Amino acid sequence: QEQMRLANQLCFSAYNVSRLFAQFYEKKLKQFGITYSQYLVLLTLWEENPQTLNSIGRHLDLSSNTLTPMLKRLEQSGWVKRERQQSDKRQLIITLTDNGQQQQEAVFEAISSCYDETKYVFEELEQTLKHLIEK
Amino acid sequence: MKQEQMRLANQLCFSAYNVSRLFAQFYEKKLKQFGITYSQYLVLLTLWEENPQTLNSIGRHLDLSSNTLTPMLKRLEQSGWVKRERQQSDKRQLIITLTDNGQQQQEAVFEAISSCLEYDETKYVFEELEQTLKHLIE
DNA sequence: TAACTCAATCGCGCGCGATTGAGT
DNA sequence: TAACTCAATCGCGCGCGATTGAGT
Repeated sequence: QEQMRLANQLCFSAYNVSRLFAQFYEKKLKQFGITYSQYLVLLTLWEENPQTLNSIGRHLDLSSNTLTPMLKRLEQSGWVKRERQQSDKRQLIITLTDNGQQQQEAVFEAISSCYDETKYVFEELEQTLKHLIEK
Repeated sequence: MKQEQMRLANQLCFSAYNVSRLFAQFYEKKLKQFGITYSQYLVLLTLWEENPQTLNSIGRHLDLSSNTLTPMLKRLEQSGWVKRERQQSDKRQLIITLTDNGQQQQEAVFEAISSCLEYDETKYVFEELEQTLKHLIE
């Protein structure tokens, strides 16, 4: 029973924390016209560009069920280019525009202008949950 | 130097983003058989501690509001877990009450979750970050 | 021909900023 | 008439189990 009461106040605690972060980021990002999930996508591109949809998904643990309609929105909003690979026409290559590439500094400033062992505790629970789900 | 602090905040959005997802995945897997979602399970946890309650009260406990809870208490009512009824005293208010079935099924649910499960130190680190972030938003 | 691997699509339930309109 | 406080509603963007259909 007590091991349940521990598990329950961890779903709940992690459930609050990700919501509050998401709130905090969307507050600052509102002015650029992008969401936090789009921001995450843009963080992966800012590190490695171009990338395939599949590659971005692997970085974020997401798939095309999320990333297909969401890269579209980033394209419509001028941050990225979606185009088919000639080499393999099933694949989809996501490339930053110049405007997408350029605004990184502006975005990072907006966020920045508004805990050493914590990160370890998350990264470990992340791992513990990943084995509990799979197999 | 500011850039290093950003990288830290980015790999915490992301790390808590992954952890919340995985827990939801885990609790949906186990709760599938009872025909409830994890968010409904959360609502049910507060009723199991205190019943009845108003929609507003539940929302205070989970930091949610009617925009989420209104359509979601309707699903739990349709599924037989709760009653939704107007307060005679104050007809703006909406009182949530567990059914017998919703009350009685607690043990069954907990068992289903329990049987698939030092980590107390961890709970303190989350609770604190929660509290840092709450003040950061206001 | 088939097996395989992709993004795209479908259905649903959140979360949440914002607004509405009933009720006190 | 007003101020105030509720659940309900609206619109949108996720997340994700599941399926589809184009391409290799």
